[PDB]
Amino acid sequence: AVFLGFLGAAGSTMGAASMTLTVQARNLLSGIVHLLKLTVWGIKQLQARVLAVERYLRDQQLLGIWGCSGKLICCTNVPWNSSWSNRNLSEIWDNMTWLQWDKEISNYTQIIYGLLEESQNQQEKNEQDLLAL
Amino acid sequence: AVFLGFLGAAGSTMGAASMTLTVQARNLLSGIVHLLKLTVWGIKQLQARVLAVERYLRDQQLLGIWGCSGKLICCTNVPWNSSWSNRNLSEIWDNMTWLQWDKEISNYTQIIYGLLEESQNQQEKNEQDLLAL
Amino acid sequence: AVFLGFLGAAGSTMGAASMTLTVQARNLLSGIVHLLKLTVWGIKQLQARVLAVERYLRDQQLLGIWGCSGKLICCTNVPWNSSWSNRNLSEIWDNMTWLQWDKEISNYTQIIYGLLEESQNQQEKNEQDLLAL
Amino acid sequence: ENLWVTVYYGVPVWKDAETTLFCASDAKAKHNVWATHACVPTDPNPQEIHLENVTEEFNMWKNNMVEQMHTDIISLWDQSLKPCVKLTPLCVTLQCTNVTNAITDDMRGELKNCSFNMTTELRDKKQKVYSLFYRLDVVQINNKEYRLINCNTSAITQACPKVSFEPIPIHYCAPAGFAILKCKDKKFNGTGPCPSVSTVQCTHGIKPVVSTQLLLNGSLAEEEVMIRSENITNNAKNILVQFNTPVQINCTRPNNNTRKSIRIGPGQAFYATGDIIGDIRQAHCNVSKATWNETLGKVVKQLRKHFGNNTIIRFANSSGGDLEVTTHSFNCGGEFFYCNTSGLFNSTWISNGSNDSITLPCRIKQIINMWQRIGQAMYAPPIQGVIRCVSNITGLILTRDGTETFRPGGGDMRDNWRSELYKYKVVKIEPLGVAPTRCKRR
Amino acid sequence: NPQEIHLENVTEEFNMWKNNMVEQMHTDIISLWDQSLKPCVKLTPLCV
Amino acid sequence: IRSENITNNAKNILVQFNTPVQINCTRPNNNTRKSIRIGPGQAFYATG
Amino acid sequence: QGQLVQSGATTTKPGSSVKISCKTSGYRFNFYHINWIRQTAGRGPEWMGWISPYSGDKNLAPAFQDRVNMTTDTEVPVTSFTSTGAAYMEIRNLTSDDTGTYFCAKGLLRDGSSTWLPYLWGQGTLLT
Ligand SMILES: *[C@@H]1O[C@H](CO)[C@@H](O[C@@H]2O[C@H](CO)[C@@H](O[C@@H]3O[C@H](CO[C@H]4O[C@H](CO[C@H]5O[C@H](CO)[C@@H](O)[C@H](O)[C@@H]5O[C@H]5O[C@H](CO)[C@@H](O)[C@H](O)[C@@H]5O)[C@@H](O)[C@H](O[C@H]5O[C@H](CO)[C@@H](O)[C@H](O)[C@@H]5O)[C@@H]4O)[C@@H](O)[C@H](O[C@H]4O[C@H](CO)[C@@H](O)[C@H](O)[C@@H]4O[C@H]4O[C@H](CO)[C@@H](O)[C@H](O)[C@@H]4O[C@H]4O[C@H](CO)[C@@H](O)[C@H](O)[C@@H]4O)[C@@H]3O)[C@H](O)[C@H]2NC(C)=O)[C@H](O)[C@H]1NC(C)=O
Ligand SMILES: *[C@@H]1O[C@H](CO)[C@@H](O[C@@H]2O[C@H](CO)[C@@H](O[C@@H]3O[C@H](CO[C@H]4O[C@H](CO)[C@@H](O)[C@H](O[C@H]5O[C@H](CO)[C@@H](O)[C@H](O)[C@@H]5O)[C@@H]4O)[C@@H](O)[C@H](O[C@H]4O[C@H](CO)[C@@H](O)[C@H](O)[C@@H]4O)[C@@H]3O)[C@H](O)[C@H]2NC(C)=O)[C@H](O)[C@H]1NC(C)=O
Ligand SMILES: COc1cnc(-c2csc(C(=O)NCCO)n2)c2[nH]cc(C(=O)C(=O)N3CCC([C@@H](C#N)c4ccccc4)CC3)c12
Ligand SMILES: *[C@@H]1O[C@H](CO)[C@@H](O[C@@H]2O[C@H](CO)[C@@H](O[C@@H]3O[C@H](CO)[C@@H](O)[C@H](O)[C@@H]3O)[C@H](O)[C@H]2NC(C)=O)[C@H](O)[C@H]1NC(C)=O
Ligand SMILES: *[C@@H]1O[C@H](CO)[C@@H](O[C@@H]2O[C@H](CO)[C@@H](O[C@@H]3O[C@H](CO)[C@@H](O)[C@H](O)[C@@H]3O)[C@H](O)[C@H]2NC(C)=O)[C@H](O)[C@H]1NC(C)=O
Ligand SMILES: *[C@@H]1O[C@H](CO)[C@@H](O[C@@H]2O[C@H](CO)[C@@H](O)[C@H](O)[C@H]2NC(C)=O)[C@H](O)[C@H]1NC(C)=O
Ligand SMILES: *[C@@H]1O[C@H](CO)[C@@H](O[C@@H]2O[C@H](CO)[C@@H](O)[C@H](O)[C@H]2NC(C)=O)[C@H](O)[C@H]1NC(C)=O
Ligand SMILES: *[C@@H]1O[C@H](CO)[C@@H](O[C@@H]2O[C@H](CO)[C@@H](O)[C@H](O)[C@H]2NC(C)=O)[C@H](O)[C@H]1NC(C)=O
Ligand SMILES: *[C@@H]1O[C@H](CO)[C@@H](O[C@@H]2O[C@H](CO)[C@@H](O)[C@H](O)[C@H]2NC(C)=O)[C@H](O)[C@H]1NC(C)=O
Ligand SMILES: *[C@@H]1O[C@H](CO)[C@@H](O)[C@H](O)[C@H]1NC(C)=O
Ligand SMILES: *[C@@H]1O[C@H](CO)[C@@H](O)[C@H](O)[C@H]1NC(C)=O
Ligand SMILES: *[C@@H]1O[C@H](CO)[C@@H](O)[C@H](O)[C@H]1NC(C)=O
Ligand SMILES: *[C@@H]1O[C@H](CO)[C@@H](O)[C@H](O)[C@H]1NC(C)=O
Ligand SMILES: *[C@@H]1O[C@H](CO)[C@@H](O)[C@H](O)[C@H]1NC(C)=O
Ligand SMILES: *[C@@H]1O[C@H](CO)[C@@H](O)[C@H](O)[C@H]1NC(C)=O
Ligand SMILES: *[C@@H]1O[C@H](CO)[C@@H](O)[C@H](O)[C@H]1NC(C)=O
Ligand SMILES: *[C@@H]1O[C@H](CO)[C@@H](O)[C@H](O)[C@H]1NC(C)=O
Ligand SMILES: *[C@@H]1O[C@H](CO)[C@@H](O)[C@H](O)[C@H]1NC(C)=O
Ligand SMILES: *[C@@H]1O[C@H](CO)[C@@H](O)[C@H](O)[C@H]1NC(C)=O
Ligand SMILES: *[C@@H]1O[C@H](CO)[C@@H](O)[C@H](O)[C@H]1NC(C)=O
Ligand SMILES: *[C@@H]1O[C@H](CO)[C@@H](O)[C@H](O)[C@H]1NC(C)=O
Ligand SMILES: *[C@@H]1O[C@H](CO)[C@@H](O)[C@H](O)[C@H]1NC(C)=O
Ligand SMILES: *[C@@H]1O[C@H](CO)[C@@H](O)[C@H](O)[C@H]1NC(C)=O
Ligand SMILES: *[C@@H]1O[C@H](CO)[C@@H](O)[C@H](O)[C@H]1NC(C)=O
Repeated sequence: AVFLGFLGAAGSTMGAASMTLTVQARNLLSGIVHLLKLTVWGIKQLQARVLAVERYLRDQQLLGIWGCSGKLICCTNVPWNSSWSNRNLSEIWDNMTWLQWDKEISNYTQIIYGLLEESQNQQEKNEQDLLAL
Repeated sequence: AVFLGFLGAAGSTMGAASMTLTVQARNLLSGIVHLLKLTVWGIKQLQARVLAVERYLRDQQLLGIWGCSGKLICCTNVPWNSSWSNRNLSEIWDNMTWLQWDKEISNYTQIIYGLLEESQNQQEKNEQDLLAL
Repeated sequence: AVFLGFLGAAGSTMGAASMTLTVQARNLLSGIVHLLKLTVWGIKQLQARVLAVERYLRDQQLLGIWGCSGKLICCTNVPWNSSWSNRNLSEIWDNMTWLQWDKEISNYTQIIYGLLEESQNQQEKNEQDLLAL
Repeated sequence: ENLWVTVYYGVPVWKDAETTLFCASDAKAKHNVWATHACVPTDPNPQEIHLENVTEEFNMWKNNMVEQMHTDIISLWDQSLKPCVKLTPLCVTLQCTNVTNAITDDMRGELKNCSFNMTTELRDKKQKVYSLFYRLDVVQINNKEYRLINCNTSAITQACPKVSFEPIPIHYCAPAGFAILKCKDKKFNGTGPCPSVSTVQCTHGIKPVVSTQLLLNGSLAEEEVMIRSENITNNAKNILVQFNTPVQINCTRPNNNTRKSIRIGPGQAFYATGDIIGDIRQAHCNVSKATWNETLGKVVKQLRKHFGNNTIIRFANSSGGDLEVTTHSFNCGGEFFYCNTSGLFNSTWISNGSNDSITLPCRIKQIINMWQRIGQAMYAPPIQGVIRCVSNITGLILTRDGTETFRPGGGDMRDNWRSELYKYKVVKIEPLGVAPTRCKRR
Repeated sequence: NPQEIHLENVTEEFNMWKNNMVEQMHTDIISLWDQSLKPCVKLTPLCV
Repeated sequence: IRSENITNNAKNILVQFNTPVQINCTRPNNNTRKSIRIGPGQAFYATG
Repeated sequence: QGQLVQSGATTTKPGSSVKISCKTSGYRFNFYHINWIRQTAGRGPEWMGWISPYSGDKNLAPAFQDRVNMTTDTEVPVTSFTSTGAAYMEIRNLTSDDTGTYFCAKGLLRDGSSTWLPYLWGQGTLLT
């Protein structure tokens, strides 16, 4: 088929990049990063090791508090406030790239992260009350 | 609304604290904890970094072997042996705090952790046999 | 009952070992591995700590990109190409051990890891299209 | 028929691996050179899981644990000798005389009474001080002028006298996700498929005792007395025998020595040997002649299995080398003994006492060199009082010459650790397993 | 923004004479002085 | 040719060839190293 | 794989008691039972009994209840999954009506319902 490679679809449309997410997901913790000798290269490599797991788990932490654990494409119950981006679907997924999309959605990325957070807290509270009978 | 803050409902009832679990969940790995210089403050901070991820994953490990991965309120199939606590529901969730509850359930916390563990091993074995047709 | 212990069923049949997976799952991150003093034993122990979490997460990373997050026995949609092993079920689960099974499936372990990877990427894309109505 | 891949997390399958092993110890609290105070406290329940039906391959001669322990102990010594006194001012001309003559002819020069000029706390004022030095720590100039043995080859650093040389049991543990596999076979060779196999979180208590020829305070076999070499038919591979019964040895330095501190600078103090209280006697070791002959016969019986029921094997003393390897060198209460062993290995055995004991004359060194590098030597400060240690000989380090003859030796520090880590093996856990079954998702 | 969250209804036990923070700060400051005086001049020639 | 402000004369011009212009350097003097013991374990390598 | 070489085909006369050996290779001798089968000419083939090279447990037909001794000695580790073994067979009140070819066959699976089933056989031995 195609298989562009790691970040190979960085310039492709959002919909086309949304079909090769495993390509980036698997390289978020591996690479080349057995004794711990504290030389100038050893201290350098140890930090490179702790830094990878740290950043990897911070993304999985947010993915957990949203109810999206172990997911690449999860859907939510947070509606799209058009003040975030009034662009239409066809001019988003068949037009923009993820890089320029993140550039314009950047202001509201912290707002959306809160709506996904409490929506998961209330949804799990709803599921518990439904299983109380 | 309310929003008491991190541990803000530590003195509230168990039911009231059971509505602000995301407030504590998100601060279990972040904070303020870019080169690795091994000075007295650098070694101190590196340990602070590894210690956070270590303790964070040990809780997620137990949460995984119970079938509660990425959950804040999951329900189980382990019935409540009244020898653990004969208190009633209304005098638990509308009365006690999580601190004093953990103080009296402390003896059986290792007993319950085993019942949730093998209940998940047997449940996944049941689901495999049900999908064998 | 039985309870052979950690790796206690290493020489048992695959089906018998497939009933005590929690026994190995819980010891993949604990053990005995509070200040960080960088002595010969301190540097040695710190590496032992980072090495455990690193290897633990690499297994959970693959378990995530396969849609098996927080699972001990998950079923997939990747059929068994008989060129991997033409052995029958009864002569696999009531005969072989996991050690000698991994010895003969070793060549195709990277092939299977790719089929489980893109099967999960396409399945989550299918679930999104089904919830688009 | 309809078979899909099914993923299993936590499958009992492992692969050989090399990893960093941290140290574990038991509660005893001064501070030993082995820094056992910094090790994680060992579990009072040393959990051992037996792996039924498992049969693992071992190879003590490729084991990585011995190569790791070899570097750890050397690093522990390097770590402990860093902050201690540099005795470079001691490399000065020494005016030496024998201390208290008239005993047994050429045994009075074995320890000297040496006086020398030394730096004080004031950089512009000298002091004339004296110290007692053993003969193996000095050499002549060619007059009665001497110098320390190390002054032309190595710099010297005296051990901080608050540190203890007494070995403390060290437990080696593998990190999470790894495992230690022990070979429970009571007649195990060292290599090959060990049938009985068990897994442990940590190894047993291993005392880091560095000795030559005779292996001290070690572990014992449960049956017979094993003999381990990688190529026994090769005469250049050291034979490591391991007793099942402990043949006891009593070593002592009866000279009651006094430690005199000498200020060689601001904050710097050299610990000299004041004088000897009472008799100037000979340091030595005893070993029961009966038990040593019986245990030496068991080694002969097991050596027969590799050379024939009819052949004749003989024991001779060391054939040369450095002083550390030609003698039973070890550490007893602080001082480093160097014991002649011609009385232990002087026997010819055919194809097919009882009261007294055999004694071993030991000489004593204070300036001992590092085994690996050259240019690095340690000064063992003088131990006060009378020294006497009681320990077990639990193994040997022999050497064949190519009817048969066996002599001791072994200056390699990792041959010591092989005698204790031969049972253990490091493997990594791989808990992800895929296998076919008629189970399909959704 | 030195965030401080007030723990309403909570009542905690304190013991400044068993506090570990003071034992840790005691060693940190001493280590900071040791770290800073390592690479500086040894005045052993002044002892004259 | 790379500089951050080429119009500025105080910013070094970094030119990068496409063809390598070879250079052959040599010290033809056949020197001998003589070791000198300046202390225990210390040796200064002089020019013989 | 798996091989089971049997003893020699020598003959004796009634009243005696002969020993039949069965040497195994290419598989873990402890993991499977060892069956003894008899193919007489004046009868249909008869199952004599099996034994556990691991647990020592034996089970023979009531027709051979107090007349046969089944023994095996411990295996020898060759590799991690390979060992060599040996199984023995004896008869008590022996006559000449027990004449025929004798086989040794190992078990089928290590678990399930057909655990001890004679799966891999030897070349047989002729008797009196
Ligand atoms: C490893 O293995 C090593 C080798 O085996 C081992 O080394 C051993 O070390 C120990 C300790 O370090 C050594 O023990 C010493 O032994 C000395 C010798 O003792 C023997 O000899 C004397 C004297 O023999 C003469 O007299 C008797 C009669 O009394 C005759 O029968 C003899 O033939 C001989 O007399 C003739 O021969 C002479 C010449 O040959 C002639 O000149 C003479 O005129 C005669 O013709 C014996 O008495 C001893 O017997 C005692 O011991 C036997 C067992 O052997 C027991 O049955 C019984 O207890 C006896 O009493 C023995 O046979 C000891 O002298 C020495 O002890 C003295 O010295 C130490 C330190 O110097 C003192 O602290 C201690 O107090 C002793 O001093 C007393 O004696 C002297 C000498 O007279 C007095 O001057 C002094 O004032 C004091 O007197 C007081 O005590 C007396 C008794 O103690 C008492 O009689 C007095 O009235 C007074 O109260 C020490 O014990 C041993 O020799 C080493 N081994 C060898 C082979 O050398 C090592 O330990 C092992 N272990 C390790 C390394 O861990
Ligand atoms: C190590 O490796 C060895 C060798 O492979 C394993 O031993 C084998 O284990 C399997 C499973 O546990 C056994 O399979 C079972 O076989 C029994 C047949 O034995 C029964 O019959 C005997 C004679 O009639 C009888 O004496 C037994 O009863 C008791 O007495 C013995 C005395 O020693 C005692 O040891 C027994 O434990 C009994 O207490 C015995 O009952 C058969 O009944 C089994 O079938 C049942 O179970 C299966 C599911 O397991 C099910 O599918 C069936 O329908 C039925 O319900 C089962 O087939 C095998 O016999 C063992 N021996 C071999 C292969 O030589 C050992 O388990 C391994 N251990 C580890 C830790 O890895
Ligand atoms: C003793 O050996 C040394 C001497 N001096 C220095 C030294 C000075 S300074 C300095 C430094 O600051 N280093 C930092 C950068 O280099 N390091 C050493 N450092 C590491 C050393 C060793 O581990 C070592 O060689 N061993 C181990 C001990 C042995 C022994 C016992 N017990 C024994 C001795 C004789 C007979 C029987 C038993 C045997 C050999 C070592
Ligand atoms: C090693 O040699 C030194 C000499 O460099 C010895 O030191 C000297 O020992 C003598 C004898 O004990 C001392 O003389 C004595 O002085 C006292 C006090 O005035 C007096 O009462 C005695 O009668 C005797 O004259 C001398 O002072 C001393 N000098 C020094 C500088 O210490 C030392 O004893 C020898 N050590 C051994 C173990 O032999
Ligand atoms: C082999 O092991 C034995 C026992 O584990 C060691 O014996 C120990 O030796 C040390 C020093 O030789 C003893 O310490 C001494 O104790 C006495 C009495 O309190 C004290 O006077 C000394 O100053 C010193 O502190 C220790 O007690 C002793 N232990 C036992 C149980 O006897 C032996 O040294 C070991 N040998 C080697 C070569 O490692
Ligand atoms: C070694 O010599 C020292 C003295 O040099 C002895 O120490 C004396 O011990 C006695 C015990 O009976 C005390 O009363 C003295 O006060 C001690 N003197 C000093 C100066 O410390 C020691 O006992 C001797 N050891 C042996 C084994 O003889
Ligand atoms: C080495 O020394 C030990 C102790 O000093 C000796 O063991 C003693 O033997 C006697 C024999 O009568 C016993 O009464 C003691 O109880 C033993 N002591 C201990 C602590 O066990 C041993 O015999 C000596 N061995 C040699 C070869 O000299
Ligand atoms: C010398 O060897 C003996 C025998 O191996 C040791 O004595 C044993 O010590 C253990 C300690 O756990 C006891 O459980 C045994 O009962 C003892 N057995 C006997 C026969 O005494 C002794 O500890 C060893 N000594 C040294 C210094 O290594
Ligand atoms: C530099 O000088 C050294 C001697 O100072 C030369 O080394 C000699 O090389 C020849 C090779 O033909 C050997 O036969 C001699 O044994 C060497 N002598 C020594 C003392 O090493 C070396 O060849 C000279 N190098 C050049 C380039 O002339
Ligand atoms: C959009 O967000 C603003 C504030 O961010 C809020 O006031 C408004 O009600 C929201 N509208 C919709 C339609 O969600
Ligand atoms: C984000 O905020 C900055 C603040 O100056 C503003 O200039 C920019 O237009 C904002 N972008 C969006 C998409 O709201
Ligand atoms: C409660 O637990 C005890 C042991 O902890 C057990 O014996 C008892 O059967 C249990 N009862 C119930 C009702 O679960
Ligand atoms: C099995 O795999 C091979 C390549 O690995 C492929 O060519 C073949 O089509 C596959 N067959 C089945 C039945 O999956
Ligand atoms: C059990 O597995 C081994 C592994 O090589 C194989 O040789 C044997 O044939 C298997 N048993 C059966 C009954 O297929
Ligand atoms: C795996 O590949 C090696 C490569 O030489 C081959 O020898 C072996 O037979 C293969 N095994 C399987 C099960 O395909
Ligand atoms: C020491 O004594 C020996 C033996 O009597 C003698 O040969 C030597 O010359 C003496 N040395 C001194 C410095 O007195
Ligand atoms: C100390 O130095 C003096 C010179 O002042 C010299 O005469 C004497 O021999 C020296 N002493 C020693 C022991 O070297
Ligand atoms: C060690 O013992 C094993 C056990 O089978 C044997 O195969 C091997 O040849 C032996 N090696 C030596 C050097 O004795
Ligand atoms: C052992 O040594 C002999 C000769 O010393 C040699 O012929 C033989 O090949 C060696 N064995 C091994 C396994 O290296
Ligand atoms: C070995 O014994 C002989 C025989 O006296 C002796 O000459 C030689 O010095 C001894 N060697 C050692 C190292 O003790
Ligand atoms: C060891 O002792 C023997 C006699 O006991 C002696 O011949 C030999 O020279 C001694 N060795 C040394 C190195 O002194
Ligand atoms: C470097 O090249 C870029 C290419 O457009 C140009 O915009 C820039 O002005 C140049 N800078 C210099 C210092 O030449
Ligand atoms: C470059 O330098 C000139 C004068 O040297 C100055 O006028 C100009 O602003 C500088 N350009 C930049 C981008 O700083
Ligand atoms: C089978 O033969 C062995 C051989 O010693 C004997 O010990 C055993 O008792 C015999 N079995 C029976 C049931 O007699």
